Amino acid sequence: TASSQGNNNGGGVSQTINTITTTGNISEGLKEETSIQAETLKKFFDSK
Amino acid sequence: SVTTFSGLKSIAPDGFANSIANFSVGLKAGIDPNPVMSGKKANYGAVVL
Amino acid sequence: TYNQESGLWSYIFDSSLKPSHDGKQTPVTDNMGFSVITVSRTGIELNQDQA
Repeated sequence: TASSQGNNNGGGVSQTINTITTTGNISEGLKEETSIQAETLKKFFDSK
Repeated sequence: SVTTFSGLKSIAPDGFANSIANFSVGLKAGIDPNPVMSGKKANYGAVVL
Repeated sequence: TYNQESGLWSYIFDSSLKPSHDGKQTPVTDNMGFSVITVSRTGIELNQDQA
């Protein structure tokens, strides 16, 4: 019910996030040399 | 007779007597004017002495 | 200063900023003049082409 609060009306415009050639580069979370790839990706995600 | 701080010899040209304590000054950023590939955003760096 | 057209940083040194006296309390006499250091970028910058 009305306990959700926020805007009563508030229709309008939505826009996707900004992007650059670096966006989606995860090369430090990809590949392996010590462990299993999901675990180094988990370390790479935890600080981010 | 290994050389230590009390005996280290400075020839420091950059206006400091001492030749052991680092210093830094005038950090400044700037947008590269050099075009980047379309759908990527303008590059920027900074430098500091 | 940075200038966006040149993509170049100008570092201004003014020798009027030197102190009046030494640690031995000797008048400092090279307190006249100034100097400019120009910094530019070097290397392959991000997002030139797919590479």
